[PDB]
Amino acid sequence: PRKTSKFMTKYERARILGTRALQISMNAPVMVELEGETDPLEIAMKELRQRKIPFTIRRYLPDGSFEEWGVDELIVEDSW
Amino acid sequence: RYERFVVPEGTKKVSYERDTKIINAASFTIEREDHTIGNIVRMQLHRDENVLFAGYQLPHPLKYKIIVRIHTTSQSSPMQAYNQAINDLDKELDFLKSQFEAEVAKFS
Amino acid sequence: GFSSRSVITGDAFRNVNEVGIPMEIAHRITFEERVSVHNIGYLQELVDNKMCLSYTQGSTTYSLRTVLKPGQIVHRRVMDGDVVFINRPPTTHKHSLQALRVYVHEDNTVKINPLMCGPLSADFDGDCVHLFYPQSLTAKAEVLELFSVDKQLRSSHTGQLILQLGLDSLLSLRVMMEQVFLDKASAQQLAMYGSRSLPSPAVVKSSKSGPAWTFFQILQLAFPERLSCRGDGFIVGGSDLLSFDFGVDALASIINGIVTGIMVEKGPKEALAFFDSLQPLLMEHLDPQGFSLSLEDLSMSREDMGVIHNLIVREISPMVSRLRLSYEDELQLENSIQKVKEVAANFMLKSYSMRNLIDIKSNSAINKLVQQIGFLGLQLSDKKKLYTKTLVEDMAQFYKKKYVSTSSSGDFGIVKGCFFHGLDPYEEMAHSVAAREVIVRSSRGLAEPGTLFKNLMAVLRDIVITNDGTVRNTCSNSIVQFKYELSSDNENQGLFEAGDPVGVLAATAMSNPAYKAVLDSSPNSNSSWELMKEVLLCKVNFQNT
Amino acid sequence: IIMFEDIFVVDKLDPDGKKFDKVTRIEATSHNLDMFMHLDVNTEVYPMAVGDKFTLAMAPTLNLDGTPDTGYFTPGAKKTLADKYEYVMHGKLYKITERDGQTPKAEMYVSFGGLLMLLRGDPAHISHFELDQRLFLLMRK
Amino acid sequence: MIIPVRCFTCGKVIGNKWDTYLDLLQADYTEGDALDAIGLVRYCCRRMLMTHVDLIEKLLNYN
Amino acid sequence: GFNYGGYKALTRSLTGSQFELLWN
Amino acid sequence: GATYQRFPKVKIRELKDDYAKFELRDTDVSMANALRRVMISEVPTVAIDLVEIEVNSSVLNDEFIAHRLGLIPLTSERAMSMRFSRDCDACDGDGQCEFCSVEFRLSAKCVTDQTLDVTSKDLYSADPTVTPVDFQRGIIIVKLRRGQELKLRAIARKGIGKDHAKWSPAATVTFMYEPDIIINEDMMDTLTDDEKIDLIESSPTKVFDFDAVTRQVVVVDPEAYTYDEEVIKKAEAMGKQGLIEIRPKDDSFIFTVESTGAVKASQLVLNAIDLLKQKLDAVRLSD
Amino acid sequence: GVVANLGRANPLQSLIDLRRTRQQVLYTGRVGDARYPHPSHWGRLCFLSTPDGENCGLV
Amino acid sequence: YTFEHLLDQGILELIGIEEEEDCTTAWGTKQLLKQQKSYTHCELDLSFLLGVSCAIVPFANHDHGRRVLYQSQKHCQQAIGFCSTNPNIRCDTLSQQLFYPQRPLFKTMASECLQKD
Amino acid sequence: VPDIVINPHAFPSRQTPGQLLEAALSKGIACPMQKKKGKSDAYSKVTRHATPFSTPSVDDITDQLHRAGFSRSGNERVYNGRTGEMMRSLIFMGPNFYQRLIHMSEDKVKFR
RNA sequence: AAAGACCAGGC
Ligand SMILES: [Mg+2]
Ligand SMILES: [Zn+2]
Ligand SMILES: [Zn+2]
Repeated sequence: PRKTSKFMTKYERARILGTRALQISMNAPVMVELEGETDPLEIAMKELRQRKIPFTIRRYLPDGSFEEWGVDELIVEDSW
Repeated sequence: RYERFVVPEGTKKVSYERDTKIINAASFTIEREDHTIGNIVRMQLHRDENVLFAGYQLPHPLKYKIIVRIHTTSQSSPMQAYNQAINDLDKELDFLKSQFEAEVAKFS
Repeated sequence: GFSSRSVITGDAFRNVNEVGIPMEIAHRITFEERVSVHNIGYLQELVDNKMCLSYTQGSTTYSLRTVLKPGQIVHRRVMDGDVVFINRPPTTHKHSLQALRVYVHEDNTVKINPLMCGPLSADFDGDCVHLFYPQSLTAKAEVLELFSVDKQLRSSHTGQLILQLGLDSLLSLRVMMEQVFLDKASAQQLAMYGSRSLPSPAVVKSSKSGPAWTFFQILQLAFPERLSCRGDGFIVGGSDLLSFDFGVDALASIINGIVTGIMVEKGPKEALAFFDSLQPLLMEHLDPQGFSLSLEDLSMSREDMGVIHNLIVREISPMVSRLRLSYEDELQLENSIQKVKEVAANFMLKSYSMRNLIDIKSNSAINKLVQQIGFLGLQLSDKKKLYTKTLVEDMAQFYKKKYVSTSSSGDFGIVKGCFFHGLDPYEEMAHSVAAREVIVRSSRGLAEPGTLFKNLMAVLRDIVITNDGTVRNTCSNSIVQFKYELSSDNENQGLFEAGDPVGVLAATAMSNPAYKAVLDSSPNSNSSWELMKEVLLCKVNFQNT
Repeated sequence: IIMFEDIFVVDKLDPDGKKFDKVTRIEATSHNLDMFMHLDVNTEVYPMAVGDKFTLAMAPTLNLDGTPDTGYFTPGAKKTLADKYEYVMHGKLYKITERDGQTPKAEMYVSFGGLLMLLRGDPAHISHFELDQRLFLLMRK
Repeated sequence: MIIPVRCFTCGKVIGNKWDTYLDLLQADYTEGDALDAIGLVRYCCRRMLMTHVDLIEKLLNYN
Repeated sequence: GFNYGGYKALTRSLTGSQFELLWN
Repeated sequence: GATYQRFPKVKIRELKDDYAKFELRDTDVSMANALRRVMISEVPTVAIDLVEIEVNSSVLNDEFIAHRLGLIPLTSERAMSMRFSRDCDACDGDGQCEFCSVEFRLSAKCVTDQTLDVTSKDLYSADPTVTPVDFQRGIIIVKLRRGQELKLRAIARKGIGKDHAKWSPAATVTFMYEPDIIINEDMMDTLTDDEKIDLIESSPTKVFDFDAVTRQVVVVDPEAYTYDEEVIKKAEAMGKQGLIEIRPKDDSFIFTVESTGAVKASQLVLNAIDLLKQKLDAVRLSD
Repeated sequence: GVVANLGRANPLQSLIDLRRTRQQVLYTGRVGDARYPHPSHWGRLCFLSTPDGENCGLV
Repeated sequence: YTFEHLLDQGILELIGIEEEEDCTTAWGTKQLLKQQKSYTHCELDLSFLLGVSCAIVPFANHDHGRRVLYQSQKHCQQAIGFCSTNPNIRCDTLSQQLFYPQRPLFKTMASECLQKD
Repeated sequence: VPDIVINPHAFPSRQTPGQLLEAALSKGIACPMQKKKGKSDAYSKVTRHATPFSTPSVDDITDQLHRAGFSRSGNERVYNGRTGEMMRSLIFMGPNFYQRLIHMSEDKVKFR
């Protein structure tokens, strides 16, 4: 989808990880494997790192319009 | 409550660990010691000839624990150099004690 | 959920993002967890070891101060590895909300790394901080994701780093630079602290001594693997410090260039790992040497003091009885006394301890040493001071009265003595008026920044970068700006993104230098705050001032 | 087996000076084979004057028989290495840029742990040196 | 209140030396000579006796 | 200006709600 | 089959009870520092650890009295042979018990109208081996006026100076490097003798002196040197560089040992050597 | 600002609480040279010691 | 001496603020008085120009004025030292006291004249 | 050994040089006079006043330190406590009168 | 309860 940034912002990253960890705390099945981890936030971080997370976002423009998007389509890949 | 001074827990007094990146190299972790043992063991290992690295470190200055790292050549091994340093330190202390007892008996 | 107030102390040997918490605090604050799969055994271990304080299944809060089924709330006590967020009480501390990782100790204070003093603008002379403890899981995600130290590493007021090498670290680097070589024992002792391996010696064999490393090989022991970058005064290649040019006037900027090289190409935490390996190495380097200062450092010679007094009684005192009788536009006084102060600083930087304990290029910190070693300078004047002119005339008549031993041998507003040799009673009274005026200006005068920040936040609160990129108000939905930066677009990400509250960042970046200027209350920092008020506080109605 | 040797004579000390307190930089031409050189050297363990005689070698290994090199110089049974020299360094070649400006001169850049050295000269000698190769600075009077 | 048993810095026993120091002061000695004759060599030990304030006598009257 | 005379003038002249998550 | 051993040499210059001065050479500074650190913080003594107070009518409170009682030195020659109270199974603490505990008692009451001193000569042990150290009148504890009373019972145990400074046997143990002084006599002739007096008057202590019987200078007692740079900065201030030079003569030290009297000054050094052997033995590798 | 409490933290606090003098003013924060040393204080009031809060120079 | 005997012989005088404007006073120092006699009075000591917590500070004219203000107005009221000599009849809210209070090694003129510890 | 160690970055910035002059004076008056003259009145000419506005000059304080056997600059050589080596820098030492204030750490701990 | 009044620590 055009006209917006192909990067994910920090405010989307925070809410995606928050809702994913809240889902995992509610007995949801984990889309990846566990290398001996217990914290749900780190499981959600591994899910975001492996891009195995099902969600969709809607970026609202100021004029009323929006842009639908699927969460495995943004660049989250940036080291230093 | 002032009892956790020299007694360790169910751990070993000394624990050996042979690192993977460099060969002929190890790090001995000693519980309930500080600068006193670590400094003389370090300066006795430097007197050895098949020792290329010897160094000691407290992980935190408020902990009663040291870590001693030895890297040797291929003519010896870290455990031999450690034990040779300790035996040499005992024989030096015995020589010192005999000299001091002789001088004290001489002075009267 | 919970909050906590405590006195802070420092600790240089734990990590930058770590905070030490007293046990009396830690065993009475709880964290809440929802028990479910992947944590039945791990939480069962905790409740068996009596580390969970309380419980609620459903809603009826039964205490434990019971086996676990999936679906209730366990309240356990704070342990190692949790996340809190820290704030000194934000009187001026507008952006100091930091997220830190918890370890527990037995003392009564809160321990932080000394690199975190300038991000918090705190010191260890009695300051207290508030720690806050996030309970909800989405709040934990927001705190961990927006306010961590590696996330917040590059500043949003300036373009610089929030972490700078300060007092003891920079002094350790300077003394590591004035002698270049190190023997084997101390080099291997330092190499115990590095994250990398110690290299082969730069000098293998001289006929005089044994092998010897240089300090560049010691400084390279904190780099990550396969680093290769470049800046102004350095070349790093193959995770080796190939080149580092001479200086003490450049050294902090070269270290800042090395860290920005690492944080432009190295990782997710590698600049923090660089600091966490560098700082204890520098402490352990300086510790078997010591650093002190004696009376010899503070005693200017008889010759240089005679030159200072001769330059005063030649140049400064006949002029000051002329151009002070004119009005305010003649600040030639300040330039001429600054020339004499330059002469005094050139004299006093011959002592080896004094040039390492200050910043030489700084001028507010170099006037303070001239006041100690040489003359104090001008103390009384009747231009833009908070006292009147009748006080100045009374002090000039009193100067005629008390120095009955050859009155008018100088001026009444110039103090010729130093702090190290002691003031006269008249010079003490003249200095005490100037000190009292600075103290009153710093305490009573903190209401115009307080008003300015309120009126700045009242208008700049709701200005956001929008999803299409235009900087817009949100209560009126009007365009304030078409682009925030000049190279921001949807191919190149930048320092600022959509959703950023740029109005609050502008208001705080405007309020910080105002508070700093009034809290200093120097003449330069008074004139700057005047020049700032003459722009920020214009009036739409004509006042014909 | 070495890769270079030449007797050098210093032209001057300190082309700028004002640097670290126990380092001297020597700028030198060569006597026998046409070469240009300027180097950082320690002053207290090896004082060096103007108008000297010294020769320089560029071996990549100390051992006269064996090829590998791991470890410091703790002498003993295998002291049979090149001990013909009083001052040795160990560093890295980091820039082997080819000039073609006064093409008889071709420059080369090495660094011994922060101590720099530039060596110009003919293209017929700086070829077996290659980029990112460890080198030594065997040097005697 | 009373003289401390040991010097604060080094740990030398000084607690049996107060009345001797007062007796030497009463026979017209200087403070330096009264400390020289009593065996105190380090200045840390000398500042324990030069600076002690003997509050036990005032506490004994006011009950 | 950033005072009352400027503030009442404009007042007289005149993240949250940025995105939404849902299942897919 | 290798050996890399040292051979230290000891020469005692003055030895008495509670004092020892001796020079030690041909070892490293790490070994001298180990002996110093162990003598300060590792050699055990016996000191009062529990105080149980029955009557206190004095104008001092109980923590003041207990802290004063904790710091009185007792005679401790048994301390290497008895055991810590964390290790003794033959008792419960709480009384007299050999290998771990000594009981003391004290009782005093003023009946005259003069002020009664209560010293450390009023503490009576139930063991005639562990008594307070004899130095005078004894160490003052409290003073009473009339009708006041002190009555208590104490338990003295074994410990080390790393735990509390009341168990340390050393009022001060220190060493110093032995100096090596050279004076270049070919540059000493260049100075007139008032300039020589001006040079010698820069030294704080009495290391150099002037013998006008040959009109020269001489280094006499080169161990009063304190390694400040005063004479060297004076000769560098006159321009006459390199006239004198001082280097610390390596592997040679001078130890000074003072004890509180709980143990003798030779026994402190010998127990330091024994404890340092005992912790070198417990660190070994089994293999 | 007439009657104060006597402090007994040490005897010096009680000593200096009994030797104070005050210029009471209407709105604290707009005074003239009341907060400053005048040369007629010489020998009779201390020109070095004073509070630093609102009562700076007035006490 | 007594103070009354020195007043009754005219060696000392009590002087107010307005009369002191007609006075040439030597600065305390007898070396200012006796090197030149164009004076009518002389001070007893210059350090008596300061208050009781400021005159006892060593080298107090060698420090910056904000620091002397910090010491003599704030920090000396908060120090823990002597409290009282009859604590059995003092029911204060808080009372603190050192175990062994000491006096300084130096001797100012005010501390030699008041004779208080 | 010291009782209190303070940082040398506190002195060039706070403008309190008198703290160095008090410590150099106090050290001169608690030390024994070594009697290089060997006369009776070795402790007669001892300077101990430091009265404000009539302080002693620094030549008197340094001459008092020199008669006691110390360097005039006020610093002295010290050995490192953890390793035993002679430290390269000389250290300023001396007695200062310190005060323990009523603000204590265990009274500032609060939790809501 | 609520306000006055005081003091202290910061800004
Ligand atoms: Mg502060
Ligand atoms: Zn002592
Ligand atoms: Zn028992």
